[PDB]
Amino acid sequence: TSFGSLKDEDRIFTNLYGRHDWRLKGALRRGDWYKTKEILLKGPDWILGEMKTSGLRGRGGAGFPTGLKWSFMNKPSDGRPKYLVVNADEGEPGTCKDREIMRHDPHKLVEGCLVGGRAMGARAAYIYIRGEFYNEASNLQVAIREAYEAGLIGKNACGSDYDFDVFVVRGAGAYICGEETALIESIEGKQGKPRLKPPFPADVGVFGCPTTVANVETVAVSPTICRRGGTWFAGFGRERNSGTKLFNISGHVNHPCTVEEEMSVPLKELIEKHAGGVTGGWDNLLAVIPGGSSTPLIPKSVCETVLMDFDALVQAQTGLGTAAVIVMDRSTDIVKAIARLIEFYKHESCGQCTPCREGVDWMNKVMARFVKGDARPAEIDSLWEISKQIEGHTICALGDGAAWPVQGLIRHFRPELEDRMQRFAQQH
Amino acid sequence: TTYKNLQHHDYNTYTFLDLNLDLSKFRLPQPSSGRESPR
Amino acid sequence: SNLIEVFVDGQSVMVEPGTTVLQACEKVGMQIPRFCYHERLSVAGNCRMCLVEIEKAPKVVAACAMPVMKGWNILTNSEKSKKAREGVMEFLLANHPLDCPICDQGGECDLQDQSMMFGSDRSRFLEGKRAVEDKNIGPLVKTIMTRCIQCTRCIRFASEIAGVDDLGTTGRGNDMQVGTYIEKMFMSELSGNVIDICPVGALTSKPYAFTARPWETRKTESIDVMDAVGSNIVVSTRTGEVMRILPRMHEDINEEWI
Amino acid sequence: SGVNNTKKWKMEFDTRERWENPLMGWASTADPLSNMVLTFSAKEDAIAFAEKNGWSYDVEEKKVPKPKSKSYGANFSWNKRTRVSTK
Amino acid sequence: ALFVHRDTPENNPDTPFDFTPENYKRIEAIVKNYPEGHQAAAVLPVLDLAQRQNGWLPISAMNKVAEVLQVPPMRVYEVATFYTMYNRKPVGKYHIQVCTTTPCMLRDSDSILETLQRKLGIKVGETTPDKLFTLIEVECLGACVNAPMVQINDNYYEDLTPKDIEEIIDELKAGKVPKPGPRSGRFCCEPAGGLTSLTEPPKGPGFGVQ
Ligand SMILES: Cc1cc2nc3c(=O)[nH]c(=O)nc-3n(C[C@H](O)[C@H](O)[C@H](O)COP(=O)(O)O)c2cc1C
Ligand code: SF4
Ligand code: SF4
Ligand code: SF4
Ligand code: FES
Ligand code: FES
Repeated sequence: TSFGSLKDEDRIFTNLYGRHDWRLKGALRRGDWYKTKEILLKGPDWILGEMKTSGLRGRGGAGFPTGLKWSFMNKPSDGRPKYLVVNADEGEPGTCKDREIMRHDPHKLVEGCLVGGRAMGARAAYIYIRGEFYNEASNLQVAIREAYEAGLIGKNACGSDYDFDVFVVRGAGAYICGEETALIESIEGKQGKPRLKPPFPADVGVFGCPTTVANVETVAVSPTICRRGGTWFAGFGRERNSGTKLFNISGHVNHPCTVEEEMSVPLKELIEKHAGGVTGGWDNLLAVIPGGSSTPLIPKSVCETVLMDFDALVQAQTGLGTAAVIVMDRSTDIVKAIARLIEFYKHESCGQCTPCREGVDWMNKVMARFVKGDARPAEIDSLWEISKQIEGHTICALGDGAAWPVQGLIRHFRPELEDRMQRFAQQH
Repeated sequence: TTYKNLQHHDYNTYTFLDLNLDLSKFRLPQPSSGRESPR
Repeated sequence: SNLIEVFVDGQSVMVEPGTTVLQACEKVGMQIPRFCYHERLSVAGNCRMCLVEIEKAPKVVAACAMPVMKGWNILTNSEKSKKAREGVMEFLLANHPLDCPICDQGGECDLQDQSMMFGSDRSRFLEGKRAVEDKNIGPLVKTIMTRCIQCTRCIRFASEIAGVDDLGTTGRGNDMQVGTYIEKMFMSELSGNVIDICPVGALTSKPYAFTARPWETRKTESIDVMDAVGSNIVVSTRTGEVMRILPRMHEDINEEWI
Repeated sequence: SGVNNTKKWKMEFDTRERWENPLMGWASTADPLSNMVLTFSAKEDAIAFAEKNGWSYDVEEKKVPKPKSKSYGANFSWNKRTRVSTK
Repeated sequence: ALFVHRDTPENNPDTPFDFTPENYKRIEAIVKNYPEGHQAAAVLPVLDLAQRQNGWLPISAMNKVAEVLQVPPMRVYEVATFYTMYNRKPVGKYHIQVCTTTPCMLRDSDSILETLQRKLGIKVGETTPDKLFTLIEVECLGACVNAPMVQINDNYYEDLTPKDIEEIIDELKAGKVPKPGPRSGRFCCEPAGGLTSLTEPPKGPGFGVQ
């Protein structure tokens, strides 16, 4: 079939621009908290089956099947509580969606936390949000108070015997704290330093208890998925890329924006049918960073004749990531752009892993030199080998995300680097 | 129709913790580990 | 009897559950490299030097932390493991100081020996190194902190055995470093084992400073008299003079401490 | 932390006087068996050699370390003391 | 910066800092959010509350937080140095932090940083003599789409320009405080000129139910 052109009735995230209200009354008028009591009373297994049949995949980092991920914690009680944790930490460049969600549709997030907690047999839902999002978190807590007061949260959740506690928690300005385990440690009060897996949070997570991690988007879409059957969500993407999606389009575009479209939507249609279109025209474009800065880049020759989904982006070697398109054009220095982007990772590394720690700075220096051209081509393959050394010999995926961009750049823009080097050689 | 999210133009530093305090009364008894701390 | 059959380069081994790849290799006799691991401390996955390969697996695992599952086969002298070791040593020595002729941890350096065995023979690092402010944390322990490879052995020893909780990592990234945020002094009844435990010459003993080198010492095995425990000890002499004193493993008395 | 040196048995002697030369301060001796160290693969062979040659010998046993239970998960428990305060 | 402390007359355990009564109550309410045992999970919010009491974190405040939570002060210095939202050097009155990450950079945050450096007469890193503004360059913040942006104390100002930021800084230099949000016509994040969706109305409390 074909894809794109999603309708405002099949859209999930209304109030996306705050043109309606974001309070309990507006959420009621939009559909939130409808039948949630029966969604609960159906039981967890029902909800997990809906997740599975929905073909839903994680909307944070690497899309992983939410059904299996959440059923990992469908288990008995070893004598400890069991928690849910929503990583509202949204620090990956080009991403501005969770902010809008948390400040416009917080009641959806509350309902999704409740539903996931029931699905897992949990007790409390911590929401770890960036410490820079102060007003957004304040609105979120206002909504949580509205719920606690109404009676949709707490002891008798919505008319059942389920008790649930929703807590908000703030960070202090760290990008690594988006990681499953770094977030957990930061909540526990330690530094934002990840853990080695195993063990997996499903067994030993927050405070040592079974904690399931999730994302704002995923948990907030869960309820609509449940009350719409899964076969609706499922029928908008390819066999495995099913679902709507939030795309943050920025860069050298006329009208940068944040949109919700059908998955498998051509990037070109996403830039034209929305976003106001690239600046200078379709031919001024140079390349794209589709799925966030961590992901590598693809040039125009592929940006055209390409879809937008985990598969058919893996083929182009740039995973979908967070769906944060960063467009560029012929009036740029891709080397300087990606060098600043690697400096980002150099600053945001936590420190412990040898490869990451001692190699992201090496790479930042090498790229700062490559910009001017104070090198010789023999260093490009060395950069490649170093990136490959960092890729899989780390703890978390920050090293992988810092390596992939260099691979993409060296693979699709090598002649520019060689020319810069030759020009430096000429003008010693 | 026009913009609505204009409540945050007047928030203040201690807002979030004031509300966390207001809700501490609605919270439920947390569990226990049988220990004051890991010592 | 709750045991598991594992393979190490093809050879079968019986191991208890919860046992690690490193431990299985040791039970066979093989020995995985180490910088951050020590039998008597908690486990961390920082150095990334224990990385080996599992038959039918794309990613290399950490032998210090990965408990061995049934049926796994472990490839220790494989190209993937060796490339991982080479890269990790490249990174470790990227920002290391060329202080080996000043470093009293000179002929005893695990980093030296592992660079020679499992590491390459040249550098591709043509950039500028870093330097660190050296602390002062007592009259016994000398600190040249531009040699720390951030293994955390000192922090863990202190937190666990000596019950101090005064060492830690302040900062993040390559700008990170170890020690106390203040000029605190580390004077415990056990302060002095951080010296033997630090794989490098970042922590050294001020008394033994510059007096000798390992290949000169003659080593006798004796015991303590200071207390009534009988800690097994090594006395290292040179031309008829006592130069230092070291522990000696006796797992029923002192287990590597003095 | 290497153990490639605890694998072969060794036979050495008792140490004797090692005094100072007046001229230069060097270390002087008269025992010609002070730097004599022999290597064996078995205590039985070591002791047989010692007996053969006619030396009164003391013997020590191979102090092997114990097997240890390690659990990276123990550093994050909800109830125990093994919980670690720094990652 | 530096991750080492040398005691000065401005920073030392003798430096005066205690918690207010209302903030003690807030601390109690915070600690009641974590289980009985595992109460060191409040270090971050407590440090932030101390920053909000005084806009910078002294060694005395660190030791006080440690005394409160019965946690050693090393496990507080670690956090304070790890997380960048903590101020161990005294900040000014308004803490401008400009995103210089690739999106905002190619949408020319460089030019606004130049405008700001020129206007304030001080360069990145340092503060003003009157101790009113502190300027910093910073990484992504959550406004990439409205990329050219700033954060001053806790508010955002997006899509600004040289003239717009100069106007905001003049309003701040006066005794007046502005209102946060995009300063380029657009409201929050919608496409410039209008909408490409949400042109129709929503569905009532019931729809697509099954
Ligand atoms: C450096 C780094 C940053 C990350 N940032 C985020 C993030 O901002 N949001 C997020 O949801 N996940 C982030 N992740 C990965 C999360 O573990 C993952 O998204 C989450 O666990 C999946 O939640 P889901 O069930 O909703 O898919 C990050 C991982 C790394 C290594
Ligand atoms: S890869 Fe880097 S950021 Fe991730 S845990 Fe290791 S040191 Fe920290
Ligand atoms: S620890 Fe000392 S001997 Fe070992 S590599 Fe470093 S400087 Fe050389
Ligand atoms: S000082 Fe020595 S023991 Fe401590 S972390 Fe550094 S290398 Fe390891
Ligand atoms: S010994 Fe395994 S990571 Fe250090
Ligand atoms: S890149 Fe500047 S706000 Fe994200």
